Amino acid sequence: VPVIKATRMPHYGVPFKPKLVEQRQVDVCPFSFCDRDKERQLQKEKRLDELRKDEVPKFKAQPLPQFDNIRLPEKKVKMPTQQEPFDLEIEKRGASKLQRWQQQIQEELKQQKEMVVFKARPNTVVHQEPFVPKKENRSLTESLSGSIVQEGFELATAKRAKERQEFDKCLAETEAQKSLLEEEIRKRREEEEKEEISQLRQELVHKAKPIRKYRAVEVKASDVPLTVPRSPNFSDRFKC
Repeated sequence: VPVIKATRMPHYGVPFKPKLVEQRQVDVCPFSFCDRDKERQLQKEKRLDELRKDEVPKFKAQPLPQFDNIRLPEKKVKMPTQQEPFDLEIEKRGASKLQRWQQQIQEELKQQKEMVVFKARPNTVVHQEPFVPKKENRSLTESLSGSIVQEGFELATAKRAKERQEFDKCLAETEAQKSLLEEEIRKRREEEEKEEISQLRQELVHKAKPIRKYRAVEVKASDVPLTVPRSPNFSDRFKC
């Protein structure tokens, strides 16, 4: 079944892709934060803190950490990922490709910027990708709580000033609802065109190795562009 409820261990090197992340439905997919971060733990946790560069998000992206979140040790990629563009969290490849990473995990979301920002300070680990509270969304204090200094959905420092009255206290949690869901799901409620944008419009997101990322045929997925698995140490494409 396409369910997260993933075991803790290296993200890209934890159960990868049964198919879809936990639900595959904005109504029964918590990346909400009334009190459902607890299941969501899995997604948030893995790359953030210690791997504090640019959150490879709490995946509302492709399935439970399949390729996403921390780094991939050479002794953990015992089993291969199923279907993905990149499994570039990969110490070789990936972490190097990590600059290129920014395009796919970002671009499926309209907003994008220098992610090897939003984790280099106190709670700036809540960009519209890692977005949840608790110890991280302490607000947007005074000197260095990490306002999202980068923009989070809106929630960068200075991008408080005009917005503050309707913004923070009232809209910020509802802001959070549109946030994370908007990223990779990119749907909100209607318009499936918003989804499958990662491949289709311009986003020559990863020119890596030709990926039949051409999900326009086995559109039966989720949050991930139906991408053929990236090849590891085989020159021949993983297809054959």
